[PDB]
Amino acid sequence: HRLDDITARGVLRVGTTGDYKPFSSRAGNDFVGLDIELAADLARTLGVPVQIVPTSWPTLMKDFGDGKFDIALGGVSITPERQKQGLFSVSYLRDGKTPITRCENSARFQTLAQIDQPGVRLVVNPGGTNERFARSQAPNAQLTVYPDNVTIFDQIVTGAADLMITDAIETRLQQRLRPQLCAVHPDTPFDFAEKAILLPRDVAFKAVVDKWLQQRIASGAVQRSVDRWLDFPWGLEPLRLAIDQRLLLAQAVARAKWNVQAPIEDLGREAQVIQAAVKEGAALGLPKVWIETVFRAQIEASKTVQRELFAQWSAQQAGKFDDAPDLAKTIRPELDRLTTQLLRSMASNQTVLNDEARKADVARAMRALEARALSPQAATQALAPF
Ligand SMILES: O=C(O)[C@@H]1C[C@]2(C(=O)O)C=C[C@@H](O)[C@@H](C2)O1
Ligand SMILES: O=C(O)C(=O)Cc1ccccc1
Repeated sequence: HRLDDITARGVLRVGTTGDYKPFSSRAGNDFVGLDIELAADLARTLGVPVQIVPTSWPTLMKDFGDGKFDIALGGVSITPERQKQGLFSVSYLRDGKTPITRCENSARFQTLAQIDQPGVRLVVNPGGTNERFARSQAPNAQLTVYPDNVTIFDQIVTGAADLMITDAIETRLQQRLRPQLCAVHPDTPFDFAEKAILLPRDVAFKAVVDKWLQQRIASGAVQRSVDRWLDFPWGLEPLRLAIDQRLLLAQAVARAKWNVQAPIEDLGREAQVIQAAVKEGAALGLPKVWIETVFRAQIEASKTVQRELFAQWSAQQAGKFDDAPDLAKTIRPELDRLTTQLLRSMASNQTVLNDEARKADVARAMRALEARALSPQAATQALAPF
């Protein structure tokens, strides 16, 4: 050999699902997380760039068999099924199986006796140790199984489910991200699982990986990384997404303006925009100066997109577009919705955004905008206030 093939191809290909913070999370076309760092470190060690190849729990083992990637990670537990189709590295994290519940329900689910009752709505992700644990150790509970992380935690906050039993490190993170939730005794779990890297059936390759991984464990680098990634400002994702979507919508603004011969810059509608933003943002307890800086940057980024598209259409001598939505009617509602999302997310994240020491993490969290492909200058101006 596998090493031979990786050398000859010039890339380490790494399968991951990118929906399991803090191991592996997709921000745009970017992946970030503890397992992403590990992959990039192993690649560097092997003398090649890394390529992250997205996959999903249902196609994980198939994609692996189809040769879509060399190794797989992303908070992958050692299970017997996965063992039958490859080798695992040595484990780099031993983690507990423990509950996360609405905080007011914490005392109701501290024992497996309480949990394993006919009344209990237990949700879990499919195909791994959590589902095996739930079916085995809480069979008297009503069990539902979901492929999407967001859905499980939303279900628990919103009262559609009662608890999840999952890795302790997830309970720790989600307790922070979803303040209505509490991990239940995560340091003293019901059982343990081992996180490892899924490797091909190549004993020599495994020896190289194991040698590298054990050095990183012994040196404290893995523990250091776990701690940083658990502390990472994952709650910035809605703010990144609102910025990115607002900016991508400027393509539609530009199409509509081109058709009716409207100037790009409209300092009147700009005043209305900043004014409504300052009003709503002030009700959220955000300082007016924060708000004005951020939205002035968003408006300028938008015009930069518009001007670049007009510049292309001018040279190409483009006519009218039939794929052009109504500006005042349907685009500006969307813009207003995204403005609200951006303000609410700023408010949720105000401590992180106020901490100079976090700038590097904030950069990592926010820099991956799809809109960059559309305009690198616009992307930089949108992110400049942060
Ligand atoms: O006319 C427009 O609608 C768009 C949107 C914009 C904004 O992003 O809010 C507001 C006013 C205009 O100057 C620019 C930026 O074009
Ligand atoms: O791999 C498993 O065994 C799992 O069940 C762990 C898990 C936890 C949360 C999201 C995805 C996978």
